[PDB]
Amino acid sequence: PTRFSKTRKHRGHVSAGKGRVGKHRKHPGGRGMAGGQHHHRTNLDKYHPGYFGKVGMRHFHLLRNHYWRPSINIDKLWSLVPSDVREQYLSGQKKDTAPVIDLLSHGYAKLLGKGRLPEIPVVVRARYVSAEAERKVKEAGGVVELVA
Amino acid sequence: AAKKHVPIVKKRTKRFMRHQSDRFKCLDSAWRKPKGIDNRVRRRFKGNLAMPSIGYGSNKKTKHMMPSGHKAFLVHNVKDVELLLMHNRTYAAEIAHNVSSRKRIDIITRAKQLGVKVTNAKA
Amino acid sequence: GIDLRWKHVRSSHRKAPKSDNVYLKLLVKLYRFLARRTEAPFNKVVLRRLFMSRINRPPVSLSRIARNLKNGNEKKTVVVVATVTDDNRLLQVPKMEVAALRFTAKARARIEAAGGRTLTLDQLALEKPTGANTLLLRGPKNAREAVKHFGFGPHKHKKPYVRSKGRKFERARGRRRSRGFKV
Amino acid sequence: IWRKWHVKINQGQKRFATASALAASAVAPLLMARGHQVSTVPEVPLVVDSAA
Amino acid sequence: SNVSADLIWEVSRNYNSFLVKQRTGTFSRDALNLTNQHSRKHAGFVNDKALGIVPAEKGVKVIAKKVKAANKPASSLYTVTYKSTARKAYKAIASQAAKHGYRADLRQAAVARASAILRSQRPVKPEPPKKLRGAAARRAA
RNA sequence: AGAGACCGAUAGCGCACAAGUAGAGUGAUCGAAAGAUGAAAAGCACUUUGAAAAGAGGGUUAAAUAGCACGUGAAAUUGUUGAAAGGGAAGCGCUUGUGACCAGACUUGCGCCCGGCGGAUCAUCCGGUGUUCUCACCGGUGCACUCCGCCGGGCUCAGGCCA
RNA sequence: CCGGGACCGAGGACCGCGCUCUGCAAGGAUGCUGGCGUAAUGGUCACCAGCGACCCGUCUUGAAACACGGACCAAGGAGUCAAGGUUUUGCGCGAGUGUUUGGGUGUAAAACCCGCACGCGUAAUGAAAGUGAACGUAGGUGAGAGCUUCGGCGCAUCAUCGA
RNA sequence: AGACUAAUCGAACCAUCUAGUAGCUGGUUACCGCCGAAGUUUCCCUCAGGAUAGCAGUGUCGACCUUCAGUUUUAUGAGGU
RNA sequence: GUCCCACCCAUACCCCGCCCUCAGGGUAGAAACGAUGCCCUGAGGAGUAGGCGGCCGUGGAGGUCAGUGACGAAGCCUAGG
Ligand SMILES: [Mg+2]
Ligand SMILES: [Mg+2]
Ligand SMILES: [Mg+2]
Ligand SMILES: [Mg+2]
Ligand SMILES: [Mg+2]
Ligand SMILES: [Mg+2]
Ligand SMILES: [Mg+2]
Ligand SMILES: [Mg+2]
Ligand SMILES: [Mg+2]
Ligand SMILES: [Mg+2]
Ligand SMILES: [Mg+2]
Ligand SMILES: [Mg+2]
Ligand SMILES: [Mg+2]
Ligand SMILES: [Mg+2]
Ligand SMILES: [Mg+2]
Ligand SMILES: [Mg+2]
Ligand SMILES: [Mg+2]
Ligand SMILES: [Mg+2]
Ligand SMILES: [Mg+2]
Ligand SMILES: [Mg+2]
Ligand SMILES: [Mg+2]
Ligand SMILES: [Mg+2]
Ligand SMILES: [Mg+2]
Ligand SMILES: [Mg+2]
Ligand SMILES: [Mg+2]
Ligand SMILES: [Mg+2]
Ligand SMILES: [Mg+2]
Ligand SMILES: [Mg+2]
Ligand SMILES: [Mg+2]
Ligand SMILES: [Mg+2]
Ligand SMILES: [Mg+2]
Ligand SMILES: [Mg+2]
Ligand SMILES: [Mg+2]
Ligand SMILES: [Mg+2]
Ligand SMILES: [Mg+2]
Ligand SMILES: [Mg+2]
Ligand SMILES: [Mg+2]
Ligand SMILES: [Mg+2]
Ligand SMILES: [Mg+2]
Ligand SMILES: [Mg+2]
Ligand SMILES: [Mg+2]
Ligand SMILES: [Mg+2]
Ligand SMILES: [Mg+2]
Ligand SMILES: [Mg+2]
Ligand SMILES: [Mg+2]
Ligand SMILES: [Mg+2]
Ligand SMILES: [Mg+2]
Ligand SMILES: [Mg+2]
Ligand SMILES: [Mg+2]
Ligand SMILES: [Mg+2]
Ligand SMILES: [Mg+2]
Ligand SMILES: [Mg+2]
Repeated sequence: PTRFSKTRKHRGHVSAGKGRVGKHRKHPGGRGMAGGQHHHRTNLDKYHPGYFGKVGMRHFHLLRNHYWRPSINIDKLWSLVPSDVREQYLSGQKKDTAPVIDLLSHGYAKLLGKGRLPEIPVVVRARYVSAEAERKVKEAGGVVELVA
Repeated sequence: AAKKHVPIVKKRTKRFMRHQSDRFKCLDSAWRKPKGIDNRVRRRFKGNLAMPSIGYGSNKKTKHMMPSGHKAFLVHNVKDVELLLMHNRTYAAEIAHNVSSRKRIDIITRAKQLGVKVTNAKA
Repeated sequence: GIDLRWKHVRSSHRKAPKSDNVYLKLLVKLYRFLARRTEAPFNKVVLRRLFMSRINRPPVSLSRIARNLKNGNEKKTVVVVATVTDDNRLLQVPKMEVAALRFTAKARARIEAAGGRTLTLDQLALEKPTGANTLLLRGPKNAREAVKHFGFGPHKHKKPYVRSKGRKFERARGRRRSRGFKV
Repeated sequence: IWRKWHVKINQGQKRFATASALAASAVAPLLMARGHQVSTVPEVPLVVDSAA
Repeated sequence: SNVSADLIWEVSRNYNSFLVKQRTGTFSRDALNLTNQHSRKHAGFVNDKALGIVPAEKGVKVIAKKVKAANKPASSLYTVTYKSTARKAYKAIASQAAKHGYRADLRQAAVARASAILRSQRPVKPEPPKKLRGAAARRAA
């Protein structure tokens, strides 16, 4: 809102807070990113190291769908189970059944191994799996199976 | 009669006239702070107009108090003047300028009943 | 003249909440009275934290509470002047009594399902007016995306302001020796 | 014309505000302080039989 | 509960329909407000226990809030008219305000309001004729 | 065709009006200013002075200082009247003085004795309601060494300005 | 230890230090008296008088400047809006969050309701292929508010050695 | 003769692009309160301009920790005016 | 030229009153409070460029004041407050 702005407070004061010596001219220093390798080099080097130059190779017609593989950690693996069934498993009212989790159905392609796992068998169907995640599932007593 | 109060001191009665408003008709006499770089009034040269300051502020006990010791309360009707029922020794009713003559008479009668001073009763 | 370096120096701490929450105002009145009329430093700390902005009151998770409940703190009442959130990574919530400014729905539900207890700060003032047997907890103040950008400069390993991440965004000339110099 | 005429409000905040206003509607002092003539109203959450 | 006198004061402290603010002071035209001042002490419409005094045809009429009927405004006021004697009205109002702990802090204000109303109900004396000082010479001709 | 947290005659389209008009330019083109009497013209009959324009009376109207130079009618600038100052500027600040003109304050209010007048509650008790459940109200009683009000006298207290 | 003079009287039941202790000059002025009760005090305006007082704005090291703009007055007249970004306030929900592209509905541009996808966040790193986060009660040391059964438990955060 | 081409000529007039750009000149509209500078560092076709650091304000937060200091004393180094 | 005495006055110093700012305290088994209030105490006050805070004023919108008004709204003038 205009009534909360500082221009209202600058009414009656010549130069509107822009100074008398420097006068708020049009574009001192240039427009946009002018002088990146010149008078603005000090800023462009203090911040944004690496602004200029090329690194790496090109990929013509990159289709982002080729690289779709969202990952989930084993610490949040059990959060994919519905809360009531998850509580039943964690408290131990099954111990004769195992949950089969479809990471692709939940929207994930790779299983990573960040967290810990409770000592409960569980079958995990994933496109990809990390070595640590696989090891941790096996030690918990389950198995991971590749499904594409 | 108003409540007992300390004597009213104003610290100043003049109006703080705007600089050069006495010489230029385009300038209203209402105070304006001079922002000029060379302004003698702003720089506080001897023998010049004084600028208003918080040091001129009136005593907190007697602020907003007319010489009789009452504070003005603007009233537009009898119900407005009845708000001063418990304040006839501290507040005086001032009838609004746009009040008709009959309503003014009614307000004056009610204020007389309540013992409330009216600043502009005569008409 | 008096020759002073400093004059009219204002206090640099908050004296009241900038919030207009009526219930927060009532809570502040209650804890103002408590801090004035009690010797407990707990009440003064709580009163000062009631003034704080949201970034000065980072959330505390159930897992963070569980970490501090260990080593002889299981029977203490947890006091957090902030929001208490849930943690999926914590599968078993220990039994706990927590008084907080507010709880998320999942955190409150899990605390109650684990046999615990949830309190407001006025309830805490009622049961423990001096903060006896309390464990006062704060969330991670610096765990914030904006803080990662603070103090950016050469050889400081802070996060730059970039529109995207990739090989073409701030990774050449100033970041590797193959492009002149590194930082 | 491309001034921002409309304001996007979170639906959760809209529902809180509505619930808070409904709760305030059940407080007799608030009705009088908002200027309603409720001195003759029999009960503040005034409920009339739907048969009427 | 979510509602209390303190909560109502919190939500009605800065503005309400009874407020009359101007330079030199802010008053309240609330019917349950002795002294007509704006404050938690006297904002009777927010408090569970409150008193109000209005002029009657010959005495005063006193209304008090009934705590059990806070949600039933049509039966929320205990009303009594005192038209016998000023001193008896003062005694009854002071008892009403202080004997049973029903707003003992309003005892002085209620007695003063009753006194002011009864004083206003007296016949007014005619004003003395206004003398002239500078207009005297010009109007004597 | 319907609307607006828009503008309100220097604004809003250049144009609220005989406006893309009047006018300028060889031409392409350029391109204004300009709304409001009153409810109703009832838009001033008639007399008089004047060559006339008009004036003075008179009339209409709620109103003519609303009279087609028309609602209101600011400032710059001007005329008359009244007051004042002025030996090569004036204005202005602090402070008195003179002259002119004024706003307030006051002219009472509290109590206590002694008389007069009027009234009917003044305590207490009984009943009925209300309510904060002990505090009141309404009826009945009271019935004059009570209570209330108004006059007259005396006394007390306070209350304006300068000392 | 005695005089002579000036300016001032803030506060408003008691409370305290005390003294020369029926009281007091001890945590801030009372007592007595007079004149007037009105333009008398007081305010405003005009003028004379004493002292003081360069023309504003601006650029500038420096302006009263022989620096520029300003004859006067009225009205108009200059840090806005949009997108994107950032930090800090206030809110809601919170490992999630965002109804309003759209659909349903309506007292019809409002309000109300719905969900698939999607964006951001939840995982980084490398040019890339790719790989992808617990030895420890999610570690040890020094601090550290606050609690403590008084033995230590140790938030945030900082420094440090590790994983 | 750079003369003339409708009072216009070292490139006419009209409309539009166009509110062209300007590190340059001018201006930039109520009051009070508190704090309060710089003309210096480095880089720039930089020298009437920028960025950068410094000086300044505001908002906080932390145990405001028993520390901090344009100062003296004591002990102990350096210097080449 | 040197020495001595008394005296004159700055917005400086000292004492007092008041304004504001800043700081430190008190105030609920509430007879209670524009608790954003009130009460007590101490210190301080220059300011261009500039920053921040609080307030005054204008056109329009929602709510409210059972607001004002042809028995006179708005506007305008005013050596009247
Ligand atoms: Mg300035
Ligand atoms: Mg300028
Ligand atoms: Mg320069
Ligand atoms: Mg500049
Ligand atoms: Mg004044
Ligand atoms: Mg200068
Ligand atoms: Mg000083
Ligand atoms: Mg280095
Ligand atoms: Mg090479
Ligand atoms: Mg190369
Ligand atoms: Mg026009
Ligand atoms: Mg015109
Ligand atoms: Mg035009
Ligand atoms: Mg032509
Ligand atoms: Mg006209
Ligand atoms: Mg006539
Ligand atoms: Mg007229
Ligand atoms: Mg007229
Ligand atoms: Mg006219
Ligand atoms: Mg004129
Ligand atoms: Mg002169
Ligand atoms: Mg004089
Ligand atoms: Mg009876
Ligand atoms: Mg005089
Ligand atoms: Mg003079
Ligand atoms: Mg001179
Ligand atoms: Mg020069
Ligand atoms: Mg100058
Ligand atoms: Mg010269
Ligand atoms: Mg120059
Ligand atoms: Mg020039
Ligand atoms: Mg000129
Ligand atoms: Mg205009
Ligand atoms: Mg203007
Ligand atoms: Mg933005
Ligand atoms: Mg999502
Ligand atoms: Mg990758
Ligand atoms: Mg400690
Ligand atoms: Mg030649
Ligand atoms: Mg031509
Ligand atoms: Mg020619
Ligand atoms: Mg040509
Ligand atoms: Mg052209
Ligand atoms: Mg300063
Ligand atoms: Mg170069
Ligand atoms: Mg220059
Ligand atoms: Mg040498
Ligand atoms: Mg040398
Ligand atoms: Mg001072
Ligand atoms: Mg200052
Ligand atoms: Mg507008
Ligand atoms: Mg009028």
